[PDB]
Amino acid sequence: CATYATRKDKGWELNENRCVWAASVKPTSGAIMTNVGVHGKSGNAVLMTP
Amino acid sequence: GAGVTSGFIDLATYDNLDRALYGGKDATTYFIKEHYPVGWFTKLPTMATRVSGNPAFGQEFSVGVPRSGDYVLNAWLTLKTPEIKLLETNRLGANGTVRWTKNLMHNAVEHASLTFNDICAQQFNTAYLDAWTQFNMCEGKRIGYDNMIGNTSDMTNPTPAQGQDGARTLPSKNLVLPLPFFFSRDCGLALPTVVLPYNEIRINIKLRSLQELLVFQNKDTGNVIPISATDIAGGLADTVEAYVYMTVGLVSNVERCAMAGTVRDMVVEQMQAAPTHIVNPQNTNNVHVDMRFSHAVKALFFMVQNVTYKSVGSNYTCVTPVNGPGNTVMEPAMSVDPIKSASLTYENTTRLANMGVEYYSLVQPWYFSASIPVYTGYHMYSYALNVGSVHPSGSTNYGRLTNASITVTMSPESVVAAAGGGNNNSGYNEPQRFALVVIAVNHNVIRIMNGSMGFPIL
Amino acid sequence: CTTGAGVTSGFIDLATYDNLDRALYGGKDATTYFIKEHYPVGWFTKLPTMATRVSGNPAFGQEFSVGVPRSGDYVLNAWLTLKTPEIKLLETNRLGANGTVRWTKNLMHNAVEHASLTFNDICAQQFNTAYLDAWTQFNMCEGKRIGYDNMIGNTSDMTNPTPAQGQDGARTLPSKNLVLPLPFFFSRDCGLALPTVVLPYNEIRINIKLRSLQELLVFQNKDTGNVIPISATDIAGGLADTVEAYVYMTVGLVSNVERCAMAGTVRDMVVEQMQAAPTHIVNPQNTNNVHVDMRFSHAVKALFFMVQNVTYKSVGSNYTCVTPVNGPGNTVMEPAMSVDPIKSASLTYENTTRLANMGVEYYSLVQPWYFSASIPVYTGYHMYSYALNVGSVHPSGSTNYGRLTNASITVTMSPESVVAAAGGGNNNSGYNEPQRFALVVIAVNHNVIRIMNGSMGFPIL
Amino acid sequence: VEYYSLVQPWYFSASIPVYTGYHMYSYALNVGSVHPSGSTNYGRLTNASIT
Amino acid sequence: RINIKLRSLQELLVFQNKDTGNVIPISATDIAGGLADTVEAYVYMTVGLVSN
Amino acid sequence: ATRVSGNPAFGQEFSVGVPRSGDYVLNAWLTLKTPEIKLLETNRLGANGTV
Repeated sequence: CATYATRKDKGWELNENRCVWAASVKPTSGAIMTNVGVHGKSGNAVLMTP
Repeated sequence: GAGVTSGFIDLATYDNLDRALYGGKDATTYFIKEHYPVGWFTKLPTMATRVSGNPAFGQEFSVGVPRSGDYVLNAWLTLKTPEIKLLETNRLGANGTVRWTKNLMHNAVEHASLTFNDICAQQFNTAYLDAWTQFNMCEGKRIGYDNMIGNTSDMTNPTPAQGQDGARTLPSKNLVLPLPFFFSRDCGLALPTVVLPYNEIRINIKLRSLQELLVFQNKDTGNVIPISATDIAGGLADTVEAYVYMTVGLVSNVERCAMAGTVRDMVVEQMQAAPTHIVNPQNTNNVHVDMRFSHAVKALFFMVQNVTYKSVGSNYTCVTPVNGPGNTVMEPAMSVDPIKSASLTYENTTRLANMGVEYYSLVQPWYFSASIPVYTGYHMYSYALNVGSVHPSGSTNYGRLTNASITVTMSPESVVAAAGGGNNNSGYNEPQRFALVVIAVNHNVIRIMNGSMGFPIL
Repeated sequence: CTTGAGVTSGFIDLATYDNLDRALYGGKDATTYFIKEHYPVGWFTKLPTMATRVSGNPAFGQEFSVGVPRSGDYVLNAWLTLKTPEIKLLETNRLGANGTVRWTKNLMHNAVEHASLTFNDICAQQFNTAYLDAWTQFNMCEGKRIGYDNMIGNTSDMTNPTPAQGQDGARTLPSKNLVLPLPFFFSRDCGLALPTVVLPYNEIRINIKLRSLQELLVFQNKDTGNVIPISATDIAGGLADTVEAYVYMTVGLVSNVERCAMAGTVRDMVVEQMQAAPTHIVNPQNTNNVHVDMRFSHAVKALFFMVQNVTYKSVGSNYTCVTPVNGPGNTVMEPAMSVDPIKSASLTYENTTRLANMGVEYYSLVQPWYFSASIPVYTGYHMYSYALNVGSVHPSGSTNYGRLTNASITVTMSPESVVAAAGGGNNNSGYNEPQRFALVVIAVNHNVIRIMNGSMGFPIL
Repeated sequence: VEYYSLVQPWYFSASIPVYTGYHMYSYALNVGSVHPSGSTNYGRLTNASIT
Repeated sequence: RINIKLRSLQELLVFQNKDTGNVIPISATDIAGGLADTVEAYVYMTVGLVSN
Repeated sequence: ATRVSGNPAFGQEFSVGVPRSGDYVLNAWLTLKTPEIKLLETNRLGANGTV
């Protein structure tokens, strides 16, 4: 005979249905240096997600 | 000041009730419209093929349906009103005004019929037009309809003689009336002219005499007398200019040949009108009228019309309208529908008891129609859930039903207005006569095969 | 006219064609117009039926109960009819010559409060005047508005003030019957109908409590525009406590092919109920904002909140900040200053404001324009909607309040209401006497009703 | 108010107050009895209100 | 982005002659308080959150 | 809506960007408060003039 008023829940709905939605961030390309160079001469970069 | 993240608690709220209502792998979602292709076609207006006579007042002319069109789905009739000028040589002298009758259209046309070859298919008239327009009018188009058919508060305004203050004349402007037909009821119902190369279709339109189309009112005693040619300037032009237009649609060659040479069945609605019954409230208060209809009836409209003068039309009130201040027409104070109560009898079996007239006036239109009338009278009763729905609903067939009767009990206002004794501009200054009119709307079936059409049940 | 176009003019329009036209139209599986698919429907009939009264004789100011008749497979329409008494003022009234009597605005939707529909002995639905006003002002199908305003009173004849017999206006208020439809879950849509043939073990009953005629009649002062209660000796013929009122319901009969087939099976139906928050008194002189805590159970759909002027019990449906006053021509006119008392409103969940302090015009116009079938034509009638279509029977977006914790609504009042609360106005100004206001909040929620073994109950409760 | 004042003490108490005020609502058949009777706990029950 | 262009207040006020029925453009000195070029205005929109 | 450029004023064009972090945008409206008009007796039209 469980009802809405007598339940032991309330205040925990976020932790229960915490997977209903998520947050989207601004897209960002991954530009990381592969090698720092030899004696400060060479070096190059690679875009992971252009 | 809130932000998108301010929510998410609505989504967090999710219980057994929400599982039952929303959610699910097969559950549909909004914000996504499933698009499906439709047929390729086009439409354009054309005239109707004149094949019989010329339009004139009081005569009947028939116009053919043009061929060489894949589909015809519309029909309207346009007519230009003549010019009316008052003269001091009128029989009423100075105390006399002329004005167009209320609802100029839905008048000047009677017994409008559609015929295959010459076999009658369906037919309508003033009573059915008025009832349909007052019961199934979509709002927003009400002002447009009340403008295109007269009722512009310009034709119905009384105009005094030249010597009086009001010397204005009635303008001559063209008015258009749509023709309610089974092909015009729905887009999916149209005449397959390409499938019907043998049959030929005619529209028979009968005008009305110009004598009863104009109201000649005495502004003092409130009396109406028939008009004559000498009263107005120029004269009564018997001949009138009128045309019929229709929208014809064309289809693609890829599917016209595929659909050519098949068999089709259509469902249409027809109109039946019982003969008018003269009612005399002086003798008694109850009037019984037998109804004889054939097919599966869907709705009934019954009214009592004041038929004292033919000049005034569409007056379903016990008292005729009279003149008022500002060169206008107004309805007198004592003005109620003559019908007080009504009932039905299915062979000595009272289907509906002595219900009040307010029930038919308001409750039935409120529940089983798209509109409620704004005028007195216009009583209806429908066996179907929706009157305007082309798709069939619950209905009863009178072919297998025995004789049925309708009983009406009149009102004390009607019986006291039947006799004269009214004062000046009281409407009932003269004895009044009333006629009960009953019309029915039903269904039928149309079969198309072998380039010809006919009723399978006849 | 001279129409040289002809049928052949459309051949160019038919011939013109491109990739866009190929994507939109065309295709072997594409449906076509001018051909309507027909499908059979059930065989049935409908007819009105008298409802059986089981509680004495109806009278004004009392409660009367009427059962639902059997022998009908479904009931899907209910309305009430009532014949108003004839009212005629007398020169011996308390107000003397300077005094008029008129019927209150919205005579129907008044004198009917807390109307309830009960199964067996369990309260299943219940509505009142505020809900009736809000629903008929928000979900009104245009075209029937004139019929409604002619059938529920406000016919420009019952509401016109009538002076005493010895004055210029000796007209008596006519005694004409009036009808009020009853909005219920089965009456909302044809698809939802009560299976009376399937429920023989429950007594379906309707309880209607009328209102005393003392507060149904407005006794207005001619000059100063004041309202005092009406007494029996003031009007001719006294006050008839008894009155003839009837309830009519429409039944539907169906064939045996399915009326017995559907029996013996568990059926689940979705219905719409009402939850009304307790009324709170507001004094704009002391406070500028008022917070109301709302507690509801099921998935709410809409929230209607209005502030009502409750200075006089005789006048009803007065959501303006200034009471109406008599005007020239024996007619009632809204005073010059008449604006909705609410200046702004906001909604708060927990301590987070889901809705900011938006303007009153938002709820007044924008929300009805987008998520309703009509826009109110009177001041007040503020709405919020969680669903795309309020009037749609099919469920739309809605948030359950059972799992939601305490929620609050904050209303910031208007300076017009603040100054109208204090009196000092001259004659016929409406706010000549001090004004008191009350806040009412109404919510609409979904629910599930299950029919099983010849009885009905709420599986969730 | 007279309901709480008189009817409830008449049925679920051993005495009726002789002074104004003192309104009672008892969930149990006998207030004075030390043996437990019908009663509901407010710990599992979301906050209620008196009007 | 949404771009909105607002006209000047000159083409919004009708200054009609009482009798001859003539219309002339409005001026700053015609009305009290001047002609505030700036205006209080915002743009709102409704967003819809769906399931993950 | 997040303003990105322009100051709302009569006779000028301003641009407002659509806010992010949502999923679907299905509505849009604009609100603006009109000024107060106070005609003066020193107008060019004189007494015979209405604004």
